[PDB]
Amino acid sequence: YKLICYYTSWSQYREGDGSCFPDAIDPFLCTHVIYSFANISNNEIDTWEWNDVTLYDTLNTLKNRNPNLKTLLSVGGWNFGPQRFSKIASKTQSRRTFIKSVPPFLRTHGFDGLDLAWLYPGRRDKRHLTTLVKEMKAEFIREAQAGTEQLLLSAAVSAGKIAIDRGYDIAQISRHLDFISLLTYDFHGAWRQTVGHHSPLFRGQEDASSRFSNADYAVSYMLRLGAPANKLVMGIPTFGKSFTLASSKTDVGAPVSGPGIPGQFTKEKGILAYYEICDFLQGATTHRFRDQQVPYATKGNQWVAYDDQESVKNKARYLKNRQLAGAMVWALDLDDFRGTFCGQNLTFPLTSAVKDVLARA
Ligand SMILES: *[C@@H]1O[C@H](CO)[C@@H](O[C@@H]2O[C@H](CO)[C@@H](O)[C@H](O)[C@H]2NC(C)=O)[C@H](O)[C@H]1NC(C)=O
Repeated sequence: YKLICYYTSWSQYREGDGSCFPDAIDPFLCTHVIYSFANISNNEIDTWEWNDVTLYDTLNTLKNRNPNLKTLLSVGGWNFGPQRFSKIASKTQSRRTFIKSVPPFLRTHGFDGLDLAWLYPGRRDKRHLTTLVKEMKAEFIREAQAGTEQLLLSAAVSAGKIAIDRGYDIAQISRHLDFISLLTYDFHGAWRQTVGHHSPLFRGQEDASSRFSNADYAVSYMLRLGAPANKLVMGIPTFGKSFTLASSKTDVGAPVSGPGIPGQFTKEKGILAYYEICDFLQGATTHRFRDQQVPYATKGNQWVAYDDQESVKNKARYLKNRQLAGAMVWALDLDDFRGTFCGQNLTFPLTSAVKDVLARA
């Protein structure tokens, strides 16, 4: 089984214990670690943070302790305008230029592959995405002729039905990608008057309008579109989404007035790292959606939808029963990486729980 873990560049700037550098990553924890967000300048892949070359080096040294560890660099991300990806891919000259610049860059900094994070191709981009994936892979095959181990190619793909039908030709890109990470944790998100969980595993006999917004549906749909199971990777979040209640109501459908207040360390409205949630729980009321199989918590006028060891182990048993290639975890830096916030002096509790299940069978 594969355990793909993302590390984000900007996590280095969080204060105090929130600060996270690649050197805090357990070499034997994941099978693949993806460094988050390289940019594109002059139509060529390029660094993002002023100290990326130093962190690339710090990350790739983990391979000295664990020889089998693979690393990849992800291009794009949320702060990268989709429009920008759209312009690169649309013109063969710009696309070829970007493609030809990747292997050398990757080889220089010691990466084993490229992860594409075009966060949301539109109806007009579908055809160019296919082209980009095909040509990129073809270039990686040619490059391997030089006697060095072929570069890996992966992509982070939306798990939203409408999004999938709009910009992805799954049957086509699946045959060129080594693996596909399903972003099965964005099924709700401060943008509609109510409270709801963003990463439910199951539909939940309760509501019906959105029978599509759960991991189970996303997975079945991909398999139906032609994506081989042995190439699918289910995303498991290590963070939570917070809301500010509009009333004293906490149950399903409770009104919302906006995202929850920022965490002491992540300082981003609507989000909380697992380690900030562990602190949040003291004095909070905990609950669990039976049907969706995920928990949530409330305190004062704050409502949090998150994942704990049990929900995460559950999602992992599930991907196993469906024979998928493995799991993807978004943000090692959002997990209790120091292991000093969540009681048990265990480092990376959420990620470890996933790893344990994957190792049982
Ligand atoms: C990534 O590279 C792009 C393009 O080289 C950067 O964007 C430019 O930033 C300058 C100064 O902020 C602007 O004058 C240009 O108009 C921008 N170009 C585009 C297409 O947006 C960007 O600064 C780089 N990213 C980072 C974080 O370094």
